[PDB]
This record gives sequence, C-alpha cells and structure tokens, in this order.
Amino acid sequence: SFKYESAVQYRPAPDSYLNPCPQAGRIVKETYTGINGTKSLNVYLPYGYDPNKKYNIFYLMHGGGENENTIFSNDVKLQNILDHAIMNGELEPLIVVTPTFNGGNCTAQNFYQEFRQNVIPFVESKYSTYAESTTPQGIAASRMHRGFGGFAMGGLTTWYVMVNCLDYVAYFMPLSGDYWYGNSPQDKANSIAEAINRSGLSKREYFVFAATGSEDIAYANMNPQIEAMKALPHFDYTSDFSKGNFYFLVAPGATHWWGYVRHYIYDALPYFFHELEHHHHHH
Ligand SMILES: COC(=O)c1cc(OC)c(O)c(OC)c1
Repeated sequence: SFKYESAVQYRPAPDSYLNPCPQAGRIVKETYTGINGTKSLNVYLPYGYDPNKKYNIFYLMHGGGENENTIFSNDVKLQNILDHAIMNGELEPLIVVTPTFNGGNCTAQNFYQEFRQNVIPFVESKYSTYAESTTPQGIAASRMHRGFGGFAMGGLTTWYVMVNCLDYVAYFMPLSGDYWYGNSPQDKANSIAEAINRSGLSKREYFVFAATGSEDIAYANMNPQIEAMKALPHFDYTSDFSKGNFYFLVAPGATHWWGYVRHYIYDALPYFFHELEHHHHHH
C-alpha cells in the first residue's frame, strides 16, 4: 500500500498505535562480547518471522543517558508502533535492533567500530537478513537492506556510522542530532561527500532521511548541516527515494522528547529499503 511522496509531512501515529497489538513481534534480549566487552542489545522480530525468508534490518540507537532497553521500554513503546504498522501493511516486516553505545571503551562517536566488527556479525548470523554470510563481503553485498538511525547522541552515532560504514549500510535516519566533525557546516558536508567519494557509490545507493522537531534544540545544529548537504551534488533533495536520496522532516511544535521522536520513525521507516529491493513492488 505504501507510495512515496516527494515532500512527506509529519503525521503522528494514531493514539491506538501506542497500545499493544495482538500481532506482536518478539523482542529478544541478547548478550555478546566484542571490542568493548560484554554488552547487550534487543532484537525485534516481526510477527510471523520466518528464518527461511530474508528481512530488512534497521539498527536504532538511543540518546544520552539511555540504554539498549529504552526504545522498547514503557517510556517509548516503539514496538507497539512497529507491530501496528506491520499488521496494517504500512511498513514491510523487518528486524529492528536496539544496541547501546554504553560499556567498555564505547562512545556515541566510536560505536561504529563495534557495530562493524561485533554487532552485525552477532545479530545477522543468528537472524535472517539479506546477508548470506557475515564476512565483510557478505555484509557489504547486502548493504541495500541495512539501515541505521538514532536519536540525539544516537543521531550523532548515526552520522559517524554513515561516514565510516557506507560499505555496509545504505539507509540512514539521524534524529535530532548533527554530525560533530568540523568547524563549519561545510566541513561536515565535505566530510560526508568525501566518504561518499571514497565508497565509489552512486547517488542511488545511499539515502538519508533526517528528522527533528521545530521546537527541538537539535534543530539549531542540524539545519545548517542539512543546508550545506543540499548544496552537494551527492544529494538530491526529496523524500521520493525513487527519484532522489535526501530529506529533512521537521515536525511542527515538537520538542526534544521520545514522545515525538517515535513518530518520526513511524513516518520515515516506511520509506526505507525499496530501492534495489528483491520483491516486485510498486511504490
Ligand atoms: C541533549 O542534547 C543533545 O543530545 C544534542 C545533540 C546534538 O547533536 C548530536 C545537538 O546538535 C544538540 O543541539 C542542542 C543537542
């Protein structure tokens, strides 16, 4: 049922989407050991998850002071939105992973290293994504079906994941956070452009759907960065990802709070994973 719009507008999920759905995806608490020691994450599996099918996968990072349990906690309840959207056909079934930048030497800035070496192989060896194997080659070969996003300091994580992991990830959802690399918006945009240049990828092979609230403090630093990125040839600004690859959704009145930011995921996640997808769909 999903069709791309070229300038999608903010729309909260209905209030009923915040209550439990009978078609509930399973959430699995996992523990693994990597370069930052023994750590945990949650894996949301869609209702009807079949390991003999292949699922898109979206990794989603919490904000400062939060943890791997926050996004599926009572303070956010993102799983209820996921369950309802998948059941109603708004969102194709996917795996959603909530890891953490806490623990050991890990930070919001450096998490991408653990993401590459430990998180992707742990999760994607266990669960059925488009990765046929979890060697670097297997991960890279399935990059069009892998996304990363996050809120606030997790938005910063997302930008560092983008710059350092274009080989592994095609879709990016930075929420209420900017990219801290640079002394001007142009430095930030140029770093992203250089990463794209180095990757060799075409403009049809990476996608950025950024979002924040018009009353969210992070807008102050995101907006200049977004404007500098718009000026790059590397980005074609539109939410219609059949035609371009870059959008910035600004929710009127919304403040720096998961209560709003969960709706940005509701609005944006349905836009992901249709370019070079393996099903025959018309969006
Ligand atoms: C609590 O505030 C933040 O996390 C935050 C993060 C940002 O980028 C990662 C911001 O740009 C920001 O602007 C006020 C605030």
